[PDB]
Amino acid sequence: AHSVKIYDTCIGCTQCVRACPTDVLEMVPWDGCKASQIASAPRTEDCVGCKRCESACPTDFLSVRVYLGAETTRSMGLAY
Amino acid sequence: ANTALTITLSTGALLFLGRFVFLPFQRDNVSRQGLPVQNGVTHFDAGDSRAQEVTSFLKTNDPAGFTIVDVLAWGALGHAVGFFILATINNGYNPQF
Amino acid sequence: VIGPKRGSIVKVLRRESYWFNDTGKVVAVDQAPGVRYPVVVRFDKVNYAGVSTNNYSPDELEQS
Amino acid sequence: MQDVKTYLSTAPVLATLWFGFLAGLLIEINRFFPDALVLPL
Amino acid sequence: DRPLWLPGSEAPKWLDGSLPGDYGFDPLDLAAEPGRLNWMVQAELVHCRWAMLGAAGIFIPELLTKIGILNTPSWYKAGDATYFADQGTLFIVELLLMAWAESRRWADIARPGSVNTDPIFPNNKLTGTDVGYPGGLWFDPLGWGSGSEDKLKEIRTKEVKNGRLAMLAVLGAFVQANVTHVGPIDNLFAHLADPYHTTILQSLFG
Amino acid sequence: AEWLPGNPRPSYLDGSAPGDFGFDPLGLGEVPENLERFKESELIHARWAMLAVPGVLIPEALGYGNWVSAQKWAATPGGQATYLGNPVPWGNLPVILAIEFLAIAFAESQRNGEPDPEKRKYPGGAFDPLGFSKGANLEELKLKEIKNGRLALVAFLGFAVQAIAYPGTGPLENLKTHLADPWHNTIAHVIIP
Amino acid sequence: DVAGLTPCKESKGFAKRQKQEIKKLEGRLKLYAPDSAPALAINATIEKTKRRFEFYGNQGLLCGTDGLPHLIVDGDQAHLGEFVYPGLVFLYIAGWIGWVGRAYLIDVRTSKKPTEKEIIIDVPLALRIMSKGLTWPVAAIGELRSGKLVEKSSNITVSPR
Ligand code: CLA
Ligand code: CLA
Ligand code: CLA
Ligand SMILES: CC(/C=C/C=C(C)/C=C/[C@@]12O[C@]1(C)C[C@@H](O)CC2(C)C)=C\C=C\C=C(C)\C=C\C=C(C)\C=C\[C@@]12O[C@]1(C)C[C@@H](O)CC2(C)C
Ligand SMILES: CC1=C(/C=C/C(C)=C/C=C/C(C)=C/C=C/C=C(C)/C=C/C=C(C)/C=C/C2=C(C)CCCC2(C)C)C(C)(C)CCC1
Ligand code: SF4
Ligand code: SF4
Repeated sequence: AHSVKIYDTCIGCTQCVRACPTDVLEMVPWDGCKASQIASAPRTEDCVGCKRCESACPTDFLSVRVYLGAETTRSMGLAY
Repeated sequence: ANTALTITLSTGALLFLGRFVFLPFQRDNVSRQGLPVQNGVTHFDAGDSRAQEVTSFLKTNDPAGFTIVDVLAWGALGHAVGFFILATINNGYNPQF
Repeated sequence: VIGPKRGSIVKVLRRESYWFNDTGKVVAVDQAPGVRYPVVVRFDKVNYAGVSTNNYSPDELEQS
Repeated sequence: MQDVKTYLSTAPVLATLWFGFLAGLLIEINRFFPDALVLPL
Repeated sequence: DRPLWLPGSEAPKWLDGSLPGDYGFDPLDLAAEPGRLNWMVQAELVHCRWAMLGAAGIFIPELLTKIGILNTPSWYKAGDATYFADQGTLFIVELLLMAWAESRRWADIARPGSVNTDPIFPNNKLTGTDVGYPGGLWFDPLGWGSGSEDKLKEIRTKEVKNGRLAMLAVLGAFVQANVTHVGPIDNLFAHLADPYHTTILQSLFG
Repeated sequence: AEWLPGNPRPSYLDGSAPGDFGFDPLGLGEVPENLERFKESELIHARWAMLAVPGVLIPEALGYGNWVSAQKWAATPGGQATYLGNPVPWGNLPVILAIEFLAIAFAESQRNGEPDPEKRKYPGGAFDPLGFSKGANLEELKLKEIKNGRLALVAFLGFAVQAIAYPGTGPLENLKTHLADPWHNTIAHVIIP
Repeated sequence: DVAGLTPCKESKGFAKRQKQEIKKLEGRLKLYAPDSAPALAINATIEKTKRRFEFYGNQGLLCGTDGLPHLIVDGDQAHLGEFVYPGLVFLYIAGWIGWVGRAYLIDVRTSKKPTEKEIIIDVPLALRIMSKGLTWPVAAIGELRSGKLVEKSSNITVSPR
């Protein structure tokens, strides 16, 4: 499906996980920020490409990036 | 206008210019520029079998290194100059400045 | 210490930042070994998302 | 009067006043100096 | 404190008052930027000098002509007159000579104390203490300036004030000769004869 | 200094070079090798103008016409160029120009092929048959050379601009006209008519 | 004559247009009583047209084929009043406006809440800024020469390359 990437600029605010409508992102332990956590995308095959996770990231430029592509059945959001 | 005399004089003059006064300058410039290079290396070094310099045709015994290709080039320039001269003399156009 | 002093005026060298070649005020610097972007910078003007603060490493901030 | 003066100093009210004054000035100038294509000097 | 152009007003910070002719008049802040005031002082000095010369050459000759002695053509019609030389050639010689003079003045302004010596004859030294007043045998033969007393002021104030008056007078002559098409002295006598029907209103609108 | 008293000199123009008066308002000589090339070109241009001025004044003074009309024979078909009145039998259009091209190409090529910049400007040797380099007055002689050279350069530019200004007239005739009416016939006739 | 244009004083098309407009106005006038207000308005129209055409003729305007004044904007001394003189007046006014606006922005960047000063204009500050536009070209040249007019490229936000 689409490709979702997380960068070291993340601050572990979890706001991208809460905005995801298909449960693609999750928070994992990390040691590069004060929050001691970082976002991750273990199940991007369920990603639809809404980039709501991108709109919720507060860093200057996005620590979470969605690149789109493939456009499989789950990606197109088809119920038929 | 004498065609033979004009052509011969122009060709000889430009061959002399290319052989004596301009040969070192042309040699220096071809040495500085060198063979055209494709990307870092020459076209032949990149795998172009048809871009190899023709050494057999470029062999010469003239002590100054004057090659038959140089002869052709300077002779073509001389013939062009001679025919320009002949056409302008046998023109009939007088601007009368 | 890690980076600039608190309250100092720093200029951003991050090319991808909305505030490249812009001046901000340092709010806090974290001394925890392992933090990659510890310097907190406040800016007078917001970015497109509406955020006026960010985190930078000391190597991409210069003193005025 | 502080609040009234602040409101009158807002962008739209001041724009209305300034542009109305400019329009009146131009209209009166055209009343007394109409239909001129060349600046006479 | 010295009198100001507007009573009750505060003089600009960059008009310290020690400068001759100072009255606090800078409402448009044309000399606020440091280092720009000296250039303006030089410009005003030269404008004053040229305007005083112009007024003495416009009013005195026409006044004498009106009296009767030393009859000369009007100043605005003086250009279209026959001379021993062509007007254009005279203009070019004028431009070249003034180019020399004003280039020396420019070199003095850009760096004080550099062009006070004669080029051809090194012995001569036309030395002046302050920029704008080139003391020496030329421009000051009587010795009435050149630091006779510390803090000259008063005489410098006299010259700046008379020059300001001369500038306004010359501009007035220009404008009211463009309007009335009449000599300044004749305009003065017309005003002195019928002051209430020959004025600015009755020349542009009547 | 020099060209403008009191003016700070540019760093690249210290003043040791002949004619170095520090005149460079546009900063063309900032690059050192470009400055050396400019020195060489200035010297060549100045020498050509020096040699050109007598070839413009003498023929007009002797009654053989001005320099602008010196090529006027070539414009007409069958010009039959002349020298001191005597016609030149080999002065047809398609031989003198070729001779010029070949000979000047030879001299230009020999000059171009010398490495040392000092000898590129002042070769000497076979070019000094009368010495004038054994004495200690060599540097001031270079200064005199560049001074007469710039003077002649401006003189030839005046020749050209006056040729455009008054076509069909020679510089010496222009001098006569100035001597006739110095206060009516000047540059003002061209720039402000 | 400056592109084969005759002066409008001796332009036959210009006079023809004069006559046609006056005739049309008089035809519109014939259907009203002389003392009526519409008649006065139409007569004022006729006087306005007459003075307009006389003014156009008196300034040496160039009429082409038929009667239509054409403007020369090449810098000719005989036509400076068409583009160069009003052009300079425009440049003075436009530069006034821009310069005073820039001055106001400068003077409100040092305030504690500049945005409130932009949406709510400080009328006294704005007016004493506007008063400074009389000599705007001198201030512009001074700032340009001093270096306070143009910001250095090192302090301006740019996008990645
Ligand atoms: C950019 C395009 C453009 C241009 C160049 C013009 C230009 C002109 N139009 Mg046109 N017009 C336009 C667009 C344009 N218009 C549009 C879009 C419309 C549709 C709304 C019209 C509708 C229209 C009509 C209906 C009329 C014009 C008229 C005019 C003329 C004079 C208007 C006027 O007020 O002058 C009068 C002069 C002034 C107001 C002078 C400016 C005064 C200020 C305050 C400066 C004060 C002096 C200053 C401080 C000192 C300067 C130095 C000093 C020495 C002078 C002028 C030729 C009128 C005209 O006469 O036609 C020929 C006319 O009747 N236009
Ligand atoms: C072009 C001539 C000129 C120049 C360069 C100066 C320059 C200066 N004057 Mg002087 N001044 C002049 C003319 C001039 N003045 C005239 C004619 C008057 C009589 C009204 C005065 C009266 C005066 C006083 C009373 C004082 C000064 C002061 C100053 C200094 C303040 C900085 C400043 O704003 O000046 C810069 C000025 C300019 C660059 C000229 C701007 C010209 C504008 C753009 C147009 C002029 C307006 C209009 C078109 C013409 C007048 C219209 C008429 C109806 C009056 C500076 C050294 C003050 C100072 O420090 O004392 C030494 C001071 O107290 N001046
Ligand atoms: C007056 C101008 C002038 C001056 C001062 C110099 C000075 C110098 N030159 Mg330069 N030169 C000039 C003009 C000048 N030259 C011109 C016009 C040419 C082109 C032909 C050259 C070409 C040239 C070369 C190629 C070389 C020099 C060299 C030298 C140096 C040694 C020779 C010497 O002392 O000259 C003394 C000069 C004079 C005493 C001038 C006398 C004038 C004579 C008599 C001719 C005038 C006759 C007539 C009026 C014009 C007709 C032209 C004629 C040839 C037909 C010295 C720095 C050499 C150098 O620096 O190497 C170390 C060198 O290699 N010069
Ligand atoms: C008036 C004048 C300038 C006035 C400027 C003013 C008021 C500026 C005011 C301000 O900037 C300040 C001060 C402070 C700012 O915060 C506010 C303002 C208000 C903006 C200059 C005159 C300047 C006057 C000059 C230069 C006069 C020159 C005269 C000449 C050249 C005469 C030539 C004639 O020669 C005669 C003599 C002989 C004849 O026969 C022939 C000819 C040729 C016609
Ligand atoms: C042996 C020898 C010798 C000699 C030799 C010779 C002399 C050679 C020559 C050679 C030559 C001599 C060559 C030539 C060549 C040429 C060419 C190669 C040409 C070309 C041309 C062209 C191509 C042209 C064209 C044209 C024209 C121009 C006209 C018509 C049209 C046309 C366009 C077609 C000697 C004795 C010294 C000794 C040593 C060795
Ligand atoms: S694009 Fe949408 S679905 Fe995919 S990770 Fe971002 S928020 Fe979740
Ligand atoms: S990617 Fe952005 S929104 Fe998601 S946890 Fe990291 S900083 Fe927060």
